[PDB]
Amino acid sequence: VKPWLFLIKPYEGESLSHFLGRFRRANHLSASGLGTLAGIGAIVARWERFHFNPRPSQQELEAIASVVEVDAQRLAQMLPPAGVGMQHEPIRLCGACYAESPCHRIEWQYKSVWKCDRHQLKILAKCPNCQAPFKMPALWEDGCCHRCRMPFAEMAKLQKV
RNA sequence: UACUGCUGUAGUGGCUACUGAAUCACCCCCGAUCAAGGGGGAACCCUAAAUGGGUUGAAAGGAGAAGUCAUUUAAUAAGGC
Ligand SMILES: [Zn+2]
Ligand SMILES: [Zn+2]
Repeated sequence: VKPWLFLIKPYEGESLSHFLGRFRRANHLSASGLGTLAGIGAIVARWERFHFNPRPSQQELEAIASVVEVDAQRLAQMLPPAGVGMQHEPIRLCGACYAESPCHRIEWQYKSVWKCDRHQLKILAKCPNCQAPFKMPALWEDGCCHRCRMPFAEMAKLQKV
């Protein structure tokens, strides 16, 4: 037998925040706990809210790669590519893309993205029924608005075309 | 993708202008303050006594200029290049 963890395979276009949240919820860890295990401290707790004041470094991502067992390049593929500007707030979601695959796309957080290219829908910045801003992607235990308990996949037919 | 209203000077701040008091070193009065001192008293000592004269709290100085660090505050940003 060899040391192991509840590994999670990353999605396509998922966020670093959402992937780390899924990794934590499948390992019953905590942001401080994940950081301490990785060896980088509370920096992880920062990444879950997209505060990349000092962009996630190559070392700070290799240390994560050692723990979550995902290749460092595959890790960088959930951060915005070098030079692309993202908004850490508000957290934005497309209902149809969540119904297709239950994840949060880092591409939704780009400053330049307002339309889902494969759904032709104006992506959502707040819950379309109760105007409740979405939580951090790592905090999505499941696909529902916290205040109104409306499933994320449902919101697809409330969001405008 | 930004976010707003539910807000009365209402609370709390800042700035300017005119104003209230002290404007002193023992006390009081008149005066200047980019200049200015003048006068009038008290107490004590000396002095028998003479505004006779004296005393009526002490210290220290290397400045200018330019950067930098630190702390705090505030605005902005979601990295910055
Ligand atoms: Zn979509
Ligand atoms: Zn809601």
